[PDB]
Amino acid sequence: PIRALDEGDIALLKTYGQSTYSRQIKQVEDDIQQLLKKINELTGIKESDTGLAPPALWDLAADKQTLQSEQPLQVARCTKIINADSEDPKYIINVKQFAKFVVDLSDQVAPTDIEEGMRVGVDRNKYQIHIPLPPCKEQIEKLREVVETPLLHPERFVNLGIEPPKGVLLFGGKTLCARAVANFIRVIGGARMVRELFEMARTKLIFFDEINEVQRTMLELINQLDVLMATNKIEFSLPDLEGRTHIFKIHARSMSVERDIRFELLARLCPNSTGAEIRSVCTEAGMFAIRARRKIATEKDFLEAVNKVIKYMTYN
Amino acid sequence: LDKQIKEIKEVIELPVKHPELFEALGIAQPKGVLLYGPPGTGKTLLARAVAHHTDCTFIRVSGSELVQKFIGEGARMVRELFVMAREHAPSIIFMDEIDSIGSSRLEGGSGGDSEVQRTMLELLNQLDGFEATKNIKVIMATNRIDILDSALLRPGRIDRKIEFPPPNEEARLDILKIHSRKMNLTRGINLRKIAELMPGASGAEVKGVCTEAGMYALRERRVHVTQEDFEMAVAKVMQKDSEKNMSIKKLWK
Amino acid sequence: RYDSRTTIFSPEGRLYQVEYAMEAIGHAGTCLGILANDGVLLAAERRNIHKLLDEVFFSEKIYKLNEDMACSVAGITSDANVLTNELRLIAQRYLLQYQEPIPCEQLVTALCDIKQAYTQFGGKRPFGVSLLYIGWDKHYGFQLYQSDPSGNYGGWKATCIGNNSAAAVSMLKQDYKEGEMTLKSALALAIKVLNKTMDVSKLSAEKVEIATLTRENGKTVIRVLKQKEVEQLIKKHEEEEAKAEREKK
Amino acid sequence: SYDRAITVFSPDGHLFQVEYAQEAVKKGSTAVGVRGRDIVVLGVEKKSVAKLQDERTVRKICALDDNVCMAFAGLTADARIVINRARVECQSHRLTVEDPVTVEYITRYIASLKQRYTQSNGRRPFGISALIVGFDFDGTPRLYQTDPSGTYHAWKANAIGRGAKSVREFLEKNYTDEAIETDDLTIKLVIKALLEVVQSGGKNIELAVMRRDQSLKILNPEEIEKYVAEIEKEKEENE
Amino acid sequence: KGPDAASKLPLVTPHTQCRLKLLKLERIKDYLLMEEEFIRNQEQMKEERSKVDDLRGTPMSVGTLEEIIDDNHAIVSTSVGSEHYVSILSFVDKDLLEPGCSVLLNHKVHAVIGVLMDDTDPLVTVMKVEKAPQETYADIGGLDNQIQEIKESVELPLTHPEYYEEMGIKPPKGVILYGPPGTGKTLLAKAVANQTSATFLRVVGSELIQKYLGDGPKLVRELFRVAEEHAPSIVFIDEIDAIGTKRYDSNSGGEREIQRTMLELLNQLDGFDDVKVIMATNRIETLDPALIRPGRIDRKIEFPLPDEKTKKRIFQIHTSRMTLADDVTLDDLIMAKDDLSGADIKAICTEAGLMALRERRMKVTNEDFKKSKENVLYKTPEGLYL
Amino acid sequence: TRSEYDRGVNTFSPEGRLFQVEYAIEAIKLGSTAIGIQTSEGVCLAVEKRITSPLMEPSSIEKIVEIDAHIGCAMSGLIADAKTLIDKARVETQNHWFTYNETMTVESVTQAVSNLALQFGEEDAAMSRPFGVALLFGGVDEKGPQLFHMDPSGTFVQCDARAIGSASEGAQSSLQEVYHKSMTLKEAIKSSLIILKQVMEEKLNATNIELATVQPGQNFHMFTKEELEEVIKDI
Amino acid sequence: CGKTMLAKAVAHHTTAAFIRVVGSEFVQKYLGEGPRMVRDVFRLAKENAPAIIFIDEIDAIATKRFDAQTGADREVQRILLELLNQMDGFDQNVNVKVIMATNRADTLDPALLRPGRLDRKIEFPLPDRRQKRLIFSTITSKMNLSEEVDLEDYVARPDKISGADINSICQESGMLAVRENRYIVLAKDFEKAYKTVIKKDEQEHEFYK
Ligand SMILES: Nc1ncnc2c1ncn2[C@@H]1O[C@H](COP(=O)(O)OP(=O)(O)OP(=O)(O)O)[C@@H](O)[C@H]1O
Ligand SMILES: Nc1ncnc2c1ncn2[C@@H]1O[C@H](COP(=O)(O)OP(=O)(O)OP(=O)(O)O)[C@@H](O)[C@H]1O
Ligand SMILES: Nc1ncnc2c1ncn2[C@@H]1O[C@H](COP(=O)(O)OP(=O)(O)OP(=O)(O)O)[C@@H](O)[C@H]1O
Ligand SMILES: Nc1ncnc2c1ncn2[C@@H]1O[C@H](COP(=O)(O)OP(=O)(O)OP(=O)(O)O)[C@@H](O)[C@H]1O
Repeated sequence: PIRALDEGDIALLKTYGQSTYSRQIKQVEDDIQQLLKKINELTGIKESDTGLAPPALWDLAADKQTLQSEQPLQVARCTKIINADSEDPKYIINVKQFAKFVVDLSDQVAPTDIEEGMRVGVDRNKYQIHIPLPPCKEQIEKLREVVETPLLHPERFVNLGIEPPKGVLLFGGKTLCARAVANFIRVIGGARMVRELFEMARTKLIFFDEINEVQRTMLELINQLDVLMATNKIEFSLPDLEGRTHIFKIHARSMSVERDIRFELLARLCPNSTGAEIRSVCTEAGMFAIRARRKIATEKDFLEAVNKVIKYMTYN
Repeated sequence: LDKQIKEIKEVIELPVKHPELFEALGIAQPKGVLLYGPPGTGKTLLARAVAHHTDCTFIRVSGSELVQKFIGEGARMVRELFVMAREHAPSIIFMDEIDSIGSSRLEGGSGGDSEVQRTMLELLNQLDGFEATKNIKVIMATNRIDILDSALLRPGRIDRKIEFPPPNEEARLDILKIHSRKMNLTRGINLRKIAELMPGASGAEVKGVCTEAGMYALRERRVHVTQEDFEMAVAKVMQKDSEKNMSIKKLWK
Repeated sequence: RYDSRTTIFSPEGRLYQVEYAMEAIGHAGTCLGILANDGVLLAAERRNIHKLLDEVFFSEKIYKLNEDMACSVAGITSDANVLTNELRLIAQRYLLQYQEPIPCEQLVTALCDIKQAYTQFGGKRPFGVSLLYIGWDKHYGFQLYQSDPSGNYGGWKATCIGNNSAAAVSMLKQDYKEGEMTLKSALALAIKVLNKTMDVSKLSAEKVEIATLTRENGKTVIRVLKQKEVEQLIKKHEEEEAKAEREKK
Repeated sequence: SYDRAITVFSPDGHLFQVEYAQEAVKKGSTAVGVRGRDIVVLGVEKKSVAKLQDERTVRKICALDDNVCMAFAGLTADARIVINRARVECQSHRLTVEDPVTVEYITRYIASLKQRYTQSNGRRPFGISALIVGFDFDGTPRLYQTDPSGTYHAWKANAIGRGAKSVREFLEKNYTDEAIETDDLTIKLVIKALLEVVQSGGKNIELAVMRRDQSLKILNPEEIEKYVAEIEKEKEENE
Repeated sequence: KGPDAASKLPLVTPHTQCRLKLLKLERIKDYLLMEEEFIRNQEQMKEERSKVDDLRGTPMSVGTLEEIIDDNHAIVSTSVGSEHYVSILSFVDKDLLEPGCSVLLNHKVHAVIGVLMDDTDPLVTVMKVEKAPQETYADIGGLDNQIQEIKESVELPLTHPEYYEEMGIKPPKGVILYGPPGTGKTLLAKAVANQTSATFLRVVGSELIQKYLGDGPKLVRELFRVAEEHAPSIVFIDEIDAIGTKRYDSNSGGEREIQRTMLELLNQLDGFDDVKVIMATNRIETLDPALIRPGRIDRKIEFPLPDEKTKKRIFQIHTSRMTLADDVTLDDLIMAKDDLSGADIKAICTEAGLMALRERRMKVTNEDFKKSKENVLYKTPEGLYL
Repeated sequence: TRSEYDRGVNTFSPEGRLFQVEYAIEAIKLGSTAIGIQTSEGVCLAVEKRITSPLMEPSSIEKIVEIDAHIGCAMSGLIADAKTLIDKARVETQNHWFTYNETMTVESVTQAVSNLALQFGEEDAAMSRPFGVALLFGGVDEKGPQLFHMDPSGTFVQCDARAIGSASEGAQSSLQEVYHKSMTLKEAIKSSLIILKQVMEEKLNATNIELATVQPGQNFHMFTKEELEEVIKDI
Repeated sequence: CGKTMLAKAVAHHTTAAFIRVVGSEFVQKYLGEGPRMVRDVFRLAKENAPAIIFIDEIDAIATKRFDAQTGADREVQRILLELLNQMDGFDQNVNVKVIMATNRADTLDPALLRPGRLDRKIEFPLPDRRQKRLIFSTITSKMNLSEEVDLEDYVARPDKISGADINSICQESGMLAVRENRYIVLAKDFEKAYKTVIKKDEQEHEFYK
């Protein structure tokens, strides 16, 4: 009980049922599209400036001179000096993504003060290098008792005959709690980087965040030290009711909030949340007030935000 | 397969040939069709027939051709294929055994096929995302459909789903006629009776029945075929391995 | 995993063991029943017809629960036997207490209460058998009910359980006339649907058993049709099919 | 693994499996109940059946006694068991004390039954919710609602099942003393509240009415058709 | 350098074939002819730099500057991994070269000679939006709330950036639209791109991962770099679950590269300054909590299935263009309590139109809609619940 | 590691703790807050009723109930456990009156309820888990007005002023700050209502609270709407 | 039961090209390498000439395609799907006849059992009495044998001896004779070999019987 359309059938379907201006409408629409495409084609590329400096700043003399003789050099980090064999140092180089070679370098002052393990410029054909290339509860009370007291008067430990150690693990608001404890050594969540950090540190409580490049970093760090690790002996977790109320007040101070807000009630309604979650609740209350089109956010808006973000008759 | 043939012909031919009909109707054109069913029902054969009788550029992806070892290569290949189809539009992309490239996704862990999953996600985006496809119809084929990701089964990515049930003994008689047309039959032969003797047999099973009847004829250096040979071929091809303890069989009254 | 016991609720609120039993009923031998103003009838296929089995019992799926009531079982053999004996006991207990045959709805309610108790209490697997009851009573004449493993029962004009139940019920819906069906027409329809649902060559008279309950002279009679009558009915049905084919030709 | 045990507590302090029983209740056809000045009414969705299926064997409204009726939403077998036990205990209480059961008493007994079945580990909770509507022996249109967790409350009008939330909100908005002033406005409100879920209004609606010192009466389909016609006329007129 | 927007012609209000629409289209075409004629006419109307070019290498290459040194020397990457200690000519702007810039080098000597600021990876350029989908907010039925939140997150912070300032509240710079398979997640992005004045940027998580070495992280760098150079911008990442699934210890190298690219993305999500980000996702649980951490993905918009009212609105929206028959009644299809997405409703309408065409009638009907609903949906036991 | 030591009420954890009992104590919190106060003039109970939706007539949320004519029980926790323990308390009070022809002391009745709650998994009584409910019995006896708090672990203790429920921690400090040994019943009522207003979601107004008092004199009394409004006028 | 030997037969009686591969060879550690190898095998066989691909041991890859809820099993499923698609897909092959052997035909996928891809499904049952006699004749050929031997007894004695173990019977009887310093094996020598090959397991906890 199913049929197949015929040529006359489909022709009738096309023509019979249509407003008189269908063909003209389709023609004009196709014209619109084709002309838009033509305009796009005829756009004409806007000349991409090459970054040329303003005239009268070019010299062309130093340019010709450097082109004639500047001897471009490739970059590579030295790996070893093979003990320098006293004379004939025979350094080893690790030209990146290209190869590793050995070199005498020459033209520099002293085979040792040239370089040990850092970037260098190898010459193109003869790999002789030329230039040394330049580069809140007990969770805070315990950390206080172990840092701040041995910050202003650590000599008490030696006075009492105890060695004041270093190295504390902040395992668990870790970041801002550590920043308040500092209230600085910022770290990013490799071996060259940690070596650089060693140089900065040793010319002066190092806040490691998230804690064989990385293996070499660990080896050098352990050798140097024998510090604040931030894995995620003092522990960090969620706050209790009073901590949540304090965080709510801290984050709601900077808002056009109503006169009285039951932050205790909000902390009670918001269990097992984090500082970021609390920030989100406050911000959502703000957008709820804005949606309501009222300059002053109210407890109702804050409760709505709590319900929306954080989240029956058998318990009353 | 008259109904399935005409439905698939609708989905592919009608939009590519006469979009004015859909414009007048005020309905967006169908985009994709998924052929699912038991083996040997005619999915790939219908795909071949469409490819042979269609004047639109017929692209074919077969099996896990898009599963390339190199990271982020299946998605690139899928994108290039859809670009090529757009270039040679109107295009019909047959895609056999999609469950290979694309099934119910898994929780990405150490034991998850993240690369294949993301290639399937790229296919989803190409089928239905921004800049919807203009004249690129898709004919995907699968054997088990329930495991296909619901994202693929989403109408709009698969605007139609054609089942291919095994023949109803009438399709069986027709398939026997089709595959025995080039067969030196003998009078007093009832392909109808052969069809009834074949219950619930797939089209592939019917073709195998014809092949085995021809083999039996060849056995006696013959050119004949008769009811005896056809019946024996049916018995040989549909060798059902049953259970014979009778206790495991009679557990269920 | 919310399915290790019959007394466990999935987070969606589903009894997975009960659902497994309901689905597994699909393996049972096909049975079906039709109601007619003249009487009611059941048909049932024999799953296994091996030639080395006797016919010691003149019925394998259809049992007589009391004077005015019969039932067909479809499911695990052990549970079917247990529930058949228990149904006989329930009906005869009602007869002893009240001195009148138990109404079919009441008998169904009792057995379904027991089935539900099994689905609900402790470490007992649900009774994995569906049942089709036919009966006569002074309150609603002839009745046909269908009971599931989960202790749920419904009154049906005509229905089918077991193998190919979907196809059988589809045919019954298509062909069953609501209120102008006689016993002969019901038998013809039953044979037709059984032929189109078994899908095992021709519907042999030995691979099927039919029973009919009808009121006669104020006393109910349940007759299990003999092989001769089954042969006659199948022969008539195939004659009608041949006539239809010839006319269509 | 804090689940799959009726007698195991979770960190929040939940009984997750009785909660799951409530969720199972949530998957049942809607049933509304309302109380009037002298009339208490229960409406229920039908969901319709295949023509081959008889209707008298499907029940969502059942009279627990002369002066008490029960509407249901949940598992049908559990419904049958609970209703049977409730009737048994109604008659047993009539025997023990020569006064007809009060709606509060019978609903408390049903709640106690559900609680008993959910206390132990070798039992599955009755995954049902029930509405008991009746007239106390002094005369009062009392309506209580009982949950699988053995908890029962008293309402003036509530809906349970699939459309529980939407129908409850509609009743919340459009329940008033003037809306229940007489014994026809309550019925009109019931059909109005059920029409947001049911389709035909007359082919997918069953109403039971209890009048003071009068037995339960199930409204005829023709009467339901007349009522829905009245509501449609009122709506168009107000338009 | 300001936003880029997306060229789009005005919208003809009448959807019916009428003279209002015809005259509107005629005027549009008139103005297009005017543009073409103006162009044609204008481009018909119309030593020291030569030696600058001569000194500059003939096939000069493009590399990346690194760790500028001195006032005349710098380290530059050749764009093949290697790097060189090159010199700088006086030609370049100077006081303008910064690390990461795409400088121009003399081919042989490899000496910095240009800056080529507009260097954009062809991938980034192509994924940038030029056209604009013609799906305005009017085409979205229901999802009124979701529209409100998306506007508050990506529209209000641009049209009225005084409300947030008045109460000292930072705008949410990340919105993840999570939901079942098809509910309008991509429609909302389409509408935002259409109606917004900000530079839109389509991307799919399965696109940012390239094979050669660190090109994945480099491409993420380029994408967010251009999203910063242009402002305001909206970066729409569809099916982010391609990259962002639960981070796990890698047992191979490709997985390590994928995790590296995802980490690079998270890193670039700490470069505030006004570049809004709209993630889309079918399954949100698989996403790493780090991504869904409430400091990089501020809002999570759930796209639930449509209710009765929403389904009704969707049906009118998608049948407005269809010559509906008077006999139809659009309530029975909707309130039948079965899963129905907006995509499912569009499929229902399309299949109904096709059924009517098959029946040879151009007007859909109730039976056509019923058959369409039966034949479109593909996929609890009876009696167990009443 | 806390996944094998809390599968049963009769399993000891390495810290020697009954984790299931602790879990029930945690479950106590979900209920609405209740405050009881003892004074030389009697005892006052005030509970934050938590109507989930209006149209629920208030005479079904029984957070305060009567035990004999001289004690009142304030509940916080599962309604089922509440009902069971309230029935036990009433039956025990009536049994003691029947036997000894007197009125059971508040301490004795609380002890009896605790004795019922003791049976966790003893195969000799049939509950198998802690009763997730905390009760406050405020009554009058020969020893003057008294108030006792009983928790699911079967522990009961005298309390001159206590608060339980969701707002337990937040209300305990308020009680500590505002409590001086000598008050009057009106003063205790005012302080309790002030604390409830402090730690209630809704605005304290007529409904949404219940207030009860037991005095050396008139029996246990439930303040009606009139008296509730009168007190709320000048809380 | 001598199916790999029948494949070795073809290859010494086939004029067409032969490509023997191991069902476990197709599997690879890198993603997509297995499907690539299957495609390469089939394309090479198609292009070269009339070819016979003997994928011995097919059950290493083809097993029933269950959900597989993981990575490696999905890669195996993709290998199987590529094999199916190459054997009978859109681009039909010609003269690429395929032979595959497995020890367990039940576990194989139902799609790679479809007339059109596997239209023979030959079984190789354990030798019957007659096949035992034929095998014994074929093996005891090229072998000096005693006049007092009765191979009929060994053939008739009902056991489950396969072709490989019949070969082992003859082989170890030969080595026993060699150690016994004799090139003509006696009935005692066979009886010993027959016992040592039947290897009748005993000590079966007797309550089972
Ligand atoms: N005790 C506290 N005092 C002040 N602010 C707090 C406190 N606890 C949390 N916060 C708030 O939490 C945020 C600081 O937390 P931070 O960014 O360190 O996250 P975190 O909890 O350590 O999370 P993660 O390490 O998992 O990223 C700020 O909003 C800060 O106001
Ligand atoms: N309807 C039919 N008419 C004629 N031949 C048919 C039909 N269906 C199947 N066949 C035969 O079956 C062969 C295989 O068909 P096809 O490969 O398309 O099946 P399929 O359903 O895709 O199976 P598979 O599960 O193996 O992919 C066809 O070459 C043809 O010989
Ligand atoms: N609310 C809606 N209003 C109008 N059309 C809708 C709506 N929701 C879905 N659609 C239809 O579905 C398609 C839009 O769905 P969209 O692509 O946004 O879904 P999605 O969430 O990205 O899906 P997926 O997870 O499958 O990728 C279009 O066909 C549109 O017609
Ligand atoms: N029919 C036979 N005739 C003669 N020798 C046989 C026969 N079958 C097996 N053998 C002997 O057994 C050896 C092993 O046979 P073959 O490897 O072909 O068996 P198979 O069934 O393929 O084994 P597998 O399952 O271990 O791969 C053959 O080399 C030959 O020594």
